[PDB]
Amino acid sequence: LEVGRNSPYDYRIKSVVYNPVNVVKIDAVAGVATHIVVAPDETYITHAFGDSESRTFAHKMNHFFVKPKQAMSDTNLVIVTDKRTYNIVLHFIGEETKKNADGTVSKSFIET
Amino acid sequence: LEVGRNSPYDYRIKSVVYNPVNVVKIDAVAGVATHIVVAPDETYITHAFGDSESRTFAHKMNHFFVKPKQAMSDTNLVIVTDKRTYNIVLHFIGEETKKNADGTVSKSFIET
Amino acid sequence: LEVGRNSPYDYRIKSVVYNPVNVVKIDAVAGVATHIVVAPDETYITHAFGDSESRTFAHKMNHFFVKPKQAMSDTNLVIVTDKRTYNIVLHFIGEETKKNADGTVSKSFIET
Amino acid sequence: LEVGRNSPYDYRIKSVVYNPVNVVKIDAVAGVATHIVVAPDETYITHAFGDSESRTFAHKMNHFFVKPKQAMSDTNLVIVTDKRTYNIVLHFIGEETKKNADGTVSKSFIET
Amino acid sequence: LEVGRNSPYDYRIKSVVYNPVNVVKIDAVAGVATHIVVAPDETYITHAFGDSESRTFAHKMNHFFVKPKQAMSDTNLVIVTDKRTYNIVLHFIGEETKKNADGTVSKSFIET
Amino acid sequence: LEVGRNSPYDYRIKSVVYNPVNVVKIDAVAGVATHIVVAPDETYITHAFGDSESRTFAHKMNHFFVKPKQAMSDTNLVIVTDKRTYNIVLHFIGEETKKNADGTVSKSFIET
Amino acid sequence: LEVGRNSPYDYRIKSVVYNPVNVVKIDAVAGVATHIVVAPDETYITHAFGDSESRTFAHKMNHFFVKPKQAMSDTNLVIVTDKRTYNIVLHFIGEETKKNADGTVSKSFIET
Amino acid sequence: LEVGRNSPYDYRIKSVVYNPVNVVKIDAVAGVATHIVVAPDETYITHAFGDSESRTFAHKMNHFFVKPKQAMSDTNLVIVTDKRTYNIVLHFIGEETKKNADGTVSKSFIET
Amino acid sequence: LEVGRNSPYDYRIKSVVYNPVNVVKIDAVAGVATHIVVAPDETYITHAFGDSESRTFAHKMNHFFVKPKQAMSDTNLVIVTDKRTYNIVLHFIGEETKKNADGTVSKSFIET
Amino acid sequence: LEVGRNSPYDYRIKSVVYNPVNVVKIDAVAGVATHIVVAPDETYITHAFGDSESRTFAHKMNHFFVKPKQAMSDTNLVIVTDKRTYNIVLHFIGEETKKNADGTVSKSFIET
Amino acid sequence: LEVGRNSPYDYRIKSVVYNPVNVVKIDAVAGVATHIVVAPDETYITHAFGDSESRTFAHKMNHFFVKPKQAMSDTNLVIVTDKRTYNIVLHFIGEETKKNADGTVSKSFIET
Amino acid sequence: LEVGRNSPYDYRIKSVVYNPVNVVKIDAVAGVATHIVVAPDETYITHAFGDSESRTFAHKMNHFFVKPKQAMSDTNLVIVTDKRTYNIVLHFIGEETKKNADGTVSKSFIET
Amino acid sequence: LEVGRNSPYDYRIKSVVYNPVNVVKIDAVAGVATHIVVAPDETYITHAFGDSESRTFAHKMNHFFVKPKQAMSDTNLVIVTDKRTYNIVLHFIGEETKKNADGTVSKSFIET
Amino acid sequence: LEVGRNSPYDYRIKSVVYNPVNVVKIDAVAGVATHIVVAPDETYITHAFGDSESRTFAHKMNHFFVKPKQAMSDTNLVIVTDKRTYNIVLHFIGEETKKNADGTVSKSFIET
Repeated sequence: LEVGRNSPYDYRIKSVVYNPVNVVKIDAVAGVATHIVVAPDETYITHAFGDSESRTFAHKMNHFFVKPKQAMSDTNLVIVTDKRTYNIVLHFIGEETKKNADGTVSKSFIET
Repeated sequence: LEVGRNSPYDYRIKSVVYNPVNVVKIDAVAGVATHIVVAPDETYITHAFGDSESRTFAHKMNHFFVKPKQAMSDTNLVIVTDKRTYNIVLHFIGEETKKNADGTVSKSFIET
Repeated sequence: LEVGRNSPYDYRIKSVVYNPVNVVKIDAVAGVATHIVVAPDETYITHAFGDSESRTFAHKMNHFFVKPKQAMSDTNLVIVTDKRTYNIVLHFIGEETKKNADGTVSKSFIET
Repeated sequence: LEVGRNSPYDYRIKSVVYNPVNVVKIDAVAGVATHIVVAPDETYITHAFGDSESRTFAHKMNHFFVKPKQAMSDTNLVIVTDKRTYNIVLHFIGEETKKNADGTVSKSFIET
Repeated sequence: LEVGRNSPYDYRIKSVVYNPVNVVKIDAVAGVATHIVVAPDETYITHAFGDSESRTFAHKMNHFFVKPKQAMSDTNLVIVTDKRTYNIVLHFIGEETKKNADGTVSKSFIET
Repeated sequence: LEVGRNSPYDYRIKSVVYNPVNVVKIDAVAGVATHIVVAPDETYITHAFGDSESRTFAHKMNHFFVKPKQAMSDTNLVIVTDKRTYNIVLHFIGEETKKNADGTVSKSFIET
Repeated sequence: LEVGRNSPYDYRIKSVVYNPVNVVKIDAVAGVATHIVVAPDETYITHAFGDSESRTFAHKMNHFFVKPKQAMSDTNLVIVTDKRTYNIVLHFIGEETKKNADGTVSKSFIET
Repeated sequence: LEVGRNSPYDYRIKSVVYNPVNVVKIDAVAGVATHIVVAPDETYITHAFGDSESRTFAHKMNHFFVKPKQAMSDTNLVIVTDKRTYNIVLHFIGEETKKNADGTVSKSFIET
Repeated sequence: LEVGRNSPYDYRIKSVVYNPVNVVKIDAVAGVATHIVVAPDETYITHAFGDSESRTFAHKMNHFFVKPKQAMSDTNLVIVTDKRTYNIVLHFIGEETKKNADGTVSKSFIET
Repeated sequence: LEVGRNSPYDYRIKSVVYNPVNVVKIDAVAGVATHIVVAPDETYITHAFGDSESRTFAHKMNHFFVKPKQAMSDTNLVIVTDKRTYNIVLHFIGEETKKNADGTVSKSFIET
Repeated sequence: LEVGRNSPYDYRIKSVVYNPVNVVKIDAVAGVATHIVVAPDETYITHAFGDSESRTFAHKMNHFFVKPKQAMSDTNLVIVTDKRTYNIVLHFIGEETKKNADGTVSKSFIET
Repeated sequence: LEVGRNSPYDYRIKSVVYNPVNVVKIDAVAGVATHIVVAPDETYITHAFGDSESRTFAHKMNHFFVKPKQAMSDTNLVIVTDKRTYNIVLHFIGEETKKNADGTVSKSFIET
Repeated sequence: LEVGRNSPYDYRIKSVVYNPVNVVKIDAVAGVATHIVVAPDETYITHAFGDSESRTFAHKMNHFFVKPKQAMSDTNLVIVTDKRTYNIVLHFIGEETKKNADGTVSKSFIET
Repeated sequence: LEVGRNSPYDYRIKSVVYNPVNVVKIDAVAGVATHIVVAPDETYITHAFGDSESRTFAHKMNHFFVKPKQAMSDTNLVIVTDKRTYNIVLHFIGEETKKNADGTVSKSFIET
């Protein structure tokens, strides 16, 4: 939506539709105060993800993973957010009867 | 009604009748603070649907589904609201003795 | 009475008698904050009917039904209020010893 | 008395005697906030009758009945108040030892 | 006494003696806020009688009865107060040992 | 004493002695807020007598009796107070050991 | 003492000695708020006597008795106070051991 | 002492010694608010004596006794105080062990 | 000391020594608010003596005794204080172990 | 020390040493609010002695003893304080283990 | 991020990407109020590490280790922060199911 | 120290060293509010000694002893303080394990 | 860091690196309000060490030891802080599992 | 340190190093509000020592001992503080495991 999403959505909206640049599909298991993830390069300001406070640590490339695992369920929360370029593919299917996490996303993210 | 419906109806009204553009038939199992869905392209502002906080996640087309399932009952809450164009067909028949959900709608939605 | 009836009657009054245009016979099982139904085309503002919050959903014609069923009794609360033209025929006979619902109405309704 | 009687009488008074036009004999089982019935054509403002909130519903003629039945007793509360012309004949004899309802009235009522 | 007696007497007084016009003998079983009965033609303002709230209902003549019966005792409370002319004859003898109701009155009453 | 005695005496005083006109002998069983009885013709203002609220009712002459009976004892409380002329003869002998009621009075009373 | 004695004495004093005119010997069983008895002709203001509220009632002459009897004892409280002329003879001997009532008085009393 | 002694002594003092005129020997059983007895002729103001409220009643001469008897003991409290001339002889011997009442007085008293 | 001693001593002091005129030896059993006894001729102001309120009563001479007896012990409290001339001889020996009353005094007292 | 010692010492001090005139040796069993004894001739102001309120009473000479005895012990508290000249010899030896009273004094005392 | 990170992250962000100079990878088991570690040379201000308050003590080189060990788990918290140059290699794998500590970092750090 | 020591020391100090004149060695068992002893000749102001309120009483010479004995122990508290010249020798050895009283003093004391 | 460290570190920081002059390695078991130790020569202000309040007492050289021993463990807390020159070598290894005290320091310290 | 140390140290500091004049080594068992001991010659102000309130009493020389013994342990607290010259040698070794008292001092002290 805006630069910094800064939003609990509350849930999905009038996602300001775009070309894939500014807006990214931040969604996947989320909630844990993520203003926006991706953009801007200025302070989102920052997010926790996975409704946890774990996140991956090794560096993939320049841009490099993070991956809170939420529950025991499949919780491949990635946010390769370095602030270089940026590729991540989320999916989600936890407690099968959930608040539909099923659909999965991918994020592109140029800052440039 | 208005641009942003912004309304709990309270229930159906003097729906400002139209050609199918601005006003859409948002109805179906609803309640969970949906100001308006569809229009405007400006902030409705946003809705939850299904009286839940689930919603579909895969992307259908540009404009792409969302589908909170309310109860266990037939709860095909769709709102393909991308903000491209827009096609969705709702129906509803849950707890058969309900607050008549029976009648079902369809939404058109050009923003253009 | 006025444009927007806006009234709990309290009960029937000096119904401003008319030709069938402005004033309509809103009556039938009612109570659930119906200001006026029918007219105006401007905000009545809106009504619930049937002392419920059910109402019919399919679209009859342009102008199209709504029908809260109040109790289990015969509760054919119709308000075909679209805001096109408008035809509905109410009747009422619930708990036979009631607050006389027996007499039944019909509503005409041109906005034009 | 006045235009709008607007009165709990408290009980019968110096009924401003007339020709049968303005003042009508509103009396019969009453109490339930009837300001005046009949006249004026302007807001009485309105009455309940029968110390109930039932009233007849079918339309007799233009001017047309209403008839709260008070108790189980003979309670032919009519007020054919349309605001056309107007004919009604009340009588009353409920719990035989009552607050004398025995005497019965008739109402004329031209607005013209 | 005055135009509108407007008085609980408290009990009988210096009844402003007259010719039978203005002052009438209102007395008989009374108490229930009768300002004055009879005169004036302007607002007494009004009375209940019989220490009840019953009163006769049929119309005798133009001027026409009212008759709260107080107790079971002989309680011929008449006030034929129409505001035409006016004839009534009260008497009283209830609980024989009472607050002497024995003596009985008659009321004349021209308004003219 | 004064025009309107207006007094609980407290008990007998310097009765302003007279010719029998203005001052009358109001005494006999009394107490029940009698300002003055008799004079003036203007508002005494009024009395109850007999320490009761009974009083005679028939009309003797123009001026005409009233007679609260106090107790069961001999309680011939008369006050023929019409405001014409005026004759009454009181006596008193109740509970023989009383607050001496024994002595009895007579009242004259011209207003003229 | 003064015109109106107006006094509880408290008890006997410097009785302003006189010729028998103004001051009278009011004494005898007393107490019950007697300002002065006798004089003046203006408001004493008034007395009760006998520490009671009985007093004689018949009229002796113009000036005429009053006689509260105090107790059962000899209590010939006279005050022939009319406000004509005036003769009374008191004596007193009640509960023989009393607050000496023994001595007895006489009152003269010209107003003239 | 002064004109009106006006004093509880508290007890005997610097009795302003005199010739027997102004000051008198008021003493004897006393206490009961006697300002002064005797003089002046103006308001002492007054005394009770005998620590009682009895006092003699017959008239001796012009000036004439009063005699509260205090206790059962010898209590010849005299105060012949008329306000003519004046002779009295007190003595005292009550409860033999008392607050010495033994010594006895006499009072002269010219006002002249 | 001063004119009016006016003092509880507290106890004996710098008795302003004199010739026997002004200051007198007031002492003996004392305490009961004696300001000064003897002098002045103006208000001491007055004393009680003997820590009692008894005092002698007969008149000795012009100047004449008073004699509260304090306890049962020898308590010849004299104060012949008339305010003529003045002779008294006190002594004291009560409860033999006392607050030494033993020593005894004499008082002279000219006022002249 | 000063004129009026006026002091609880608190205990012995820098006794302003002298010739025996002004300062005297007041000491011996003392305490009972003795400001100073002896001097001045003006108000010490006064003392009690002996921690009692006994003191001798006879007159020795002009200047003359006083002698509170404190306890049962040897308590020859003398203060011959007249305010003439003045001789006294104190000693002290009470409860042998005391607050050393042993040492004894003598007082001279000219006022002159 | 900034000079002094001064931040609880809250968790990893839009790490202002760099060349390895200013920003360092402070991460590893942390939390214990570390504003920033490394840079600036001005007051970070300072950190605790290891969520403890242990840290290594020997000096490695100029720049020299510190190493809080957090738990019993592998907790090689190094911060060779001298403020010379600076080399440290962290890794982390404690309670294997943790908040992913797995990924490990290295810090470069020139101040120059 | 100062003129009037006026001090609880608190304990020994920078005793302003002297020739033996002004400062004296006041010490020995002390405490009981001794400002200074000895000097000045002006108000120390005064001391108690011996932590008692005993002190010697006889007069040695002009300057003359005082000697509170503190406990049962050897407590030769002397202060020959007259304010002439002055010689005293204290020593102290009470409860052998004390707050060292052992060392003993001597006081010289010229005022001159 | 600063002149007076004045700091609880909180723990080790951006130790302002130096030549060994100003900053010293104060560390070793510490905590007990040591602002800085060593420098400055002006008020650190001062330290306790060893988290105790013991410290060595003999004088080594000019500059001379102090050595609180903390626990029973090896606690060679030295601070030879005289403020001459200055040599001390700390080490630490107490409760082997501690908050790493293991690493040990040495302090140089010229003030010059 | 300063003239008057005036300090609880808190413990040993940046003892302002000196030649042995001003600063002295006050230390040894101390605590009991010693501002400074030794210097200045002006008010330290004063000390207690030994954490007691004993101190030696005999005079050694001009300058002369004082010696609170603290506990039962070896507690040779000397402070020969006269304020002449001054020599004292402290040592300390009480409860062997103490807050190191072991090291012992010596004090020089010229005031000159």
